[PDB]
Amino acid sequence: RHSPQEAPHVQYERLGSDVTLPCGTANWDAAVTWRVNGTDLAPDLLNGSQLVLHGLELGHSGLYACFHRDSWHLRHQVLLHVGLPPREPVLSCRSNTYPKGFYCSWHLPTPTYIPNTFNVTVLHGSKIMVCEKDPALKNRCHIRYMHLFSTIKYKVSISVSNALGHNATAITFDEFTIVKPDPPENVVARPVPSNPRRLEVTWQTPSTWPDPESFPLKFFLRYRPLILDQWQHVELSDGTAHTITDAYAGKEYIIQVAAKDNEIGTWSDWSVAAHATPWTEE
Amino acid sequence: EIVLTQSPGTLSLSPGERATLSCRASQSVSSSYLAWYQQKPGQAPRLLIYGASSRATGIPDRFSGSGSGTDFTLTISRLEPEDFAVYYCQQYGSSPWTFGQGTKVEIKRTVAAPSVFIFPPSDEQLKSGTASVVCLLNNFYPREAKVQWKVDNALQSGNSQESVTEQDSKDSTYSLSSTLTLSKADYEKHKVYACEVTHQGLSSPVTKSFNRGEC
Amino acid sequence: DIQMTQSPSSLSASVGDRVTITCRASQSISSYLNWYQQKPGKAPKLLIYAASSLQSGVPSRFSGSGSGTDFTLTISSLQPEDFATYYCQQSYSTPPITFGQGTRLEIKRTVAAPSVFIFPPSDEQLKSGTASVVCLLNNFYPREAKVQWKVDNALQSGNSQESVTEQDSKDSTYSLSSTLTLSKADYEKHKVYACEVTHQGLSSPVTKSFNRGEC
Amino acid sequence: QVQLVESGGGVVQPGRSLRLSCVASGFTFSTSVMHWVRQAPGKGLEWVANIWYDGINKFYVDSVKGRFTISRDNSKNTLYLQMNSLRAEDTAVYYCAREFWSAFDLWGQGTMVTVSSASTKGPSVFPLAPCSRSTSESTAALGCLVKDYFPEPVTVSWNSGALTSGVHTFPAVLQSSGLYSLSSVVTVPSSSLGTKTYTCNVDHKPSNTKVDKRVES
Amino acid sequence: QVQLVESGGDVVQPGRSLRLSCAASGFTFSYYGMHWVRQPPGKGLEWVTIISFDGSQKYYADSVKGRFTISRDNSKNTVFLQMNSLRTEDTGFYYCAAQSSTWPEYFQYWGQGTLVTVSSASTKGPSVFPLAPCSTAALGCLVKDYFPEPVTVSWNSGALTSGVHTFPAVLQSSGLYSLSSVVTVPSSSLGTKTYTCNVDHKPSNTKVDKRVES
Ligand SMILES: *[C@@H]1O[C@H](CO)[C@@H](O[C@@H]2O[C@H](CO)[C@@H](O)[C@H](O)[C@H]2NC(C)=O)[C@H](O)[C@H]1NC(C)=O
Ligand SMILES: *[C@@H]1O[C@H](CO)[C@@H](O[C@@H]2O[C@H](CO)[C@@H](O)[C@H](O)[C@H]2NC(C)=O)[C@H](O)[C@H]1NC(C)=O
Ligand SMILES: *[C@@H]1O[C@H](CO)[C@@H](O[C@@H]2O[C@H](CO)[C@@H](O)[C@H](O)[C@H]2NC(C)=O)[C@H](O)[C@H]1NC(C)=O
Ligand SMILES: *[C@@H]1O[C@H](CO)[C@@H](O[C@@H]2O[C@H](CO)[C@@H](O)[C@H](O)[C@H]2NC(C)=O)[C@H](O)[C@H]1NC(C)=O
Repeated sequence: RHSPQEAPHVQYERLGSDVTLPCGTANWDAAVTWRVNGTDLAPDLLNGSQLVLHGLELGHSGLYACFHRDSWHLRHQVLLHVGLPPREPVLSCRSNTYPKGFYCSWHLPTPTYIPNTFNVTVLHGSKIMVCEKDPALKNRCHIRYMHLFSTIKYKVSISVSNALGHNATAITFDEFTIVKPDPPENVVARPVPSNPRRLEVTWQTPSTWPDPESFPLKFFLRYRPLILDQWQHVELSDGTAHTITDAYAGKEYIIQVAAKDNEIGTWSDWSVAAHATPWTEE
Repeated sequence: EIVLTQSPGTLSLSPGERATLSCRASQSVSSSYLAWYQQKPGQAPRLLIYGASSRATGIPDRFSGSGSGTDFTLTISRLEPEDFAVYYCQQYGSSPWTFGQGTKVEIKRTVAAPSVFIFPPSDEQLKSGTASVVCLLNNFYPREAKVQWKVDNALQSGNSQESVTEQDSKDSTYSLSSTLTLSKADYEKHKVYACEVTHQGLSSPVTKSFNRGEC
Repeated sequence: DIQMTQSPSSLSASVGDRVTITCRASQSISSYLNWYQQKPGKAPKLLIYAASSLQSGVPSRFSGSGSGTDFTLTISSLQPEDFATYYCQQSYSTPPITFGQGTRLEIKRTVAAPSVFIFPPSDEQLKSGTASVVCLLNNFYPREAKVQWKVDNALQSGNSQESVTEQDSKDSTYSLSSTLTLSKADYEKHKVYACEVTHQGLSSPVTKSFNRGEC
Repeated sequence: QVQLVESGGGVVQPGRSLRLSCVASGFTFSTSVMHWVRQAPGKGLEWVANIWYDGINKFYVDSVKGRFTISRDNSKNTLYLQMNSLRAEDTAVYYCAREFWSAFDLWGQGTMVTVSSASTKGPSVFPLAPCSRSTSESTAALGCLVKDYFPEPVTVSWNSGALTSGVHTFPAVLQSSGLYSLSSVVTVPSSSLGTKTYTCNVDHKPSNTKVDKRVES
Repeated sequence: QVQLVESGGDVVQPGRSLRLSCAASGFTFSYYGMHWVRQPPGKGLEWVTIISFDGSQKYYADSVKGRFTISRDNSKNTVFLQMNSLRTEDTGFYYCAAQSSTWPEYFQYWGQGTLVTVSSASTKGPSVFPLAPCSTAALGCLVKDYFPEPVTVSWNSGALTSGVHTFPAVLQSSGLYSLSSVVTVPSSSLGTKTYTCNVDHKPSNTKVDKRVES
């Protein structure tokens, strides 16, 4: 190779493959020894002056250096990395804010040990989109809406490549099936001294929704004791308040609620928790 | 590797009719990554529909596609004089970029009887050391036709080449050129040379022959 | 990348003397240096590899020392069969392999005076269109010499080519020849031609002139 | 407007090397994926190589692995393709793509690459005429034959371009001798063979050969 | 016993490409790597390219990158060098060498080399002109406008060799070379002793004799 003062090269190989590592432009009948991480190898894996590796695994990656026989004079260096070809990515778009834009996440099912390159292209019919990204994460560009009730479906495609292969995937959807708000926060329960079988339950709206007045939501309330394991399902109308009348006398409870728009979207995840027992007269 | 099979090989239709093409794969196409192309004789391919259901920028509204998984069909509303070309399909998602065999669309007309002519080798080529006998076919239709060579009632095989031209612009006919290549030592040994051509527009095969040494 | 610098580019010394050749590099190289010997009209021959290891079949008078950035090629006793050009090659960075500019060794002798002569153009040179008058230098030493071309004490520049010979095998002298190329117009416009040489062994420049129409 | 221009292809011998170039214009070359698609004479398309926008990831087909090398330059908006150790099955017309939706959106005009040891030779013309002399049907046929020429193409004209009705020039065929061959025929009435003269003009620019033949009964 | 021969070098215009051939013998050709070093006339050596012992690693210099291509066949022991887009500055003697197997590496074997002249000027015939003055005198004849080298100059059918100084060829700007030969004999000879030079040229088929006398 080049001068021994150089940095080692980067060479990627497959898992279970076979590859030979020569000592640069040296001859075949030259005295050459190899060392991995400072440990010398056995002469059984040397085909003259080259290094022959059979059955590459995850433990064969590292710094392979070429030295003179029984010496510390460096000749050639190379960094070997073992990885797998990429698989079909898992693309999923979600509209956390219906009046505003949406976002799309993607990830590989089987992890790879080498860096990857991703490129996403979003189409609204025959037009082009930019999807300027502003997240704290990556692998998202947050496509922003421009028209409403356009009846035209969106097309998103993400392509991934590697030093050993490449792959791509694409999905299609509308502007209504990807709508899913965030669960409400600070769901607190309070006792009621006025009634024996009562519990004050009040929640809020998700902070991500910028325009809730023009697009109301429907809440699904679930209240259940801690020992019966029999959950109850009660769907509510417009409002962030409820009143239960058939709860326990003294035992604890867990109440969780979700959110969903009036005509579009899907049901959201449940809230964190709730714990309160009704008042006891003594 | 996924093999793309198109059917049929050649589609003969008149301008103003509906032309539906097909391109069947070996496995299911992932994410509907199928494209259609159009290539004219002597030009570059032209992308028509990407994703098997989305037209490209500038492509007319008469082109339309559909399909799911393995069986995809390309349907044209009505044919135009500039719509007769070769179309291909592209597969991606489960293998590297591969193309199909191709489908040729030609103009349909009435059957025509060929006018067969035969030409003996010239004296210059004979004195050089080779003898080529050419049998000419002119203004025939359709393309399906074969020519039989007979050298003194002996069928010849493996020593003949055929060349055909494209469709004409006015009458939309064909013309084929079959040649029999023999050396000087093989030409003067025989006496007669015949060219028998059969065709759909002919009741019985026509035979054109000449005798060596009298012309 | 690595640039090799030799010092000096030419050395003159007699036989039996100690000659030292220096080769300088652009960076720090441990021992990756090779010394070659190339004679006029033959391929180069390796003398010392690793700058300190003599090759088999090389006399013991050759030696090499130095490391890091500066090296040294020394000869104990100079022999008549040792006058040749020497190069130093680095084997640290590949590609590229860089060589030195070369160091040619010459024979040492006393300073001698040249014998200068001029030759007017011939009669066959007149009817062509150009006239070339040459000025000869013969048996001078050292090679460093400068000649003058003046037509009626007029200085010329860029209109003359000169070439020097190698060292003679008997007394190791030099010979140089310079040709003045001028067409017939400028040749017939002037009449007097001169050539004066400047040399170390000459107290005053030797004058050998002629005029047109007199010869 | 957007366009792709290819250059750097020509006739070469087996075992030599070539280098193609694809210059882009009208679009952002630094933010697009480039491809190479070839097409053999009388066959379908075939993908050859692929390179991304940055230029580190490169892909090739199993038929050209170890012999071809793709490269690009984002500053000059060009696309190179180093072809080494060319064989007989490498004769095709290469193109360049853009891969908008994995569909090869843009294409170039192409470049023909011929890899053979045909030992370039000038063409030869032989007259073709029916040896029988029959005036039964009022229409006859004549022509001139061209054989043993290399490379393509060859333009054939009749009467110095004064005759174009009824001329049928057949495409060139690749014989086993490594040289091409074609033929030209003209359909003229039978009475026009005794007074009017019919000459075919054959030219070959790679060899600078112009040979015309007097073809008549 | 190790022999290295080269072939494929002569005058070629800068518009055509050339290919060199290097056949090795006397050692295991498959175990050694072959080098290529060129040397222009009147200058030092210059490395060009390097190929591995098997044929996987190939490196070229920036001066000939993109135009040269090196290959080798271990079965027939022949080295190839496809030189494309030649130019006049590429003129010089190319040498076929092989690296060493020890440490550090060096050039162990060398060949006789071949000459590759690249100039647009084609073959031309030489024209001679006598040179005579107008003690000890000097006589000679001038040779100009010839291509290519070499040219044999003798005097009196080779019977006179003392005092003859033939100058090397000078590449003029016209694409042709020129040289001269001077003979110095005592001044008591110009009355009876007449001298003539013999110029020979094999490629251009030229043999010219000229009687030099004033
Ligand atoms: C070292 O590598 C060489 C090259 O692959 C091996 O030589 C091959 O050996 C096999 C079986 O003996 C032959 O079929 C091949 O033709 C040989 N190739 C060449 C180029 O000679 C050699 O056997 C290897 N040696 C060891 C100890 O592994
Ligand atoms: C040589 O040393 C390197 C550096 O520690 C090793 O690379 C690490 O290997 C471990 C074990 O798989 C991983 O958990 C680390 O993430 C690796 N580090 C990096 C930076 O990649 C390598 O495995 C060693 N090789 C051998 C043969 O011992
Ligand atoms: C993209 O990823 C898919 C999914 O892994 C690959 O499809 C697999 O390909 C392998 C090898 O051809 C087969 O053994 C599997 O059965 C395939 N699985 C499925 C679900 O199709 C596909 O080959 C990848 N594409 C590229 C270009 O690497
Ligand atoms: C593929 O991805 C790269 C990187 O994300 C894109 O390059 C970006 O292009 C935009 C607009 O042209 C620039 O503002 C960025 O600065 C670029 N980033 C980098 C790292 O260069 C490229 O445009 C994508 N290509 C396609 C077809 O989507």
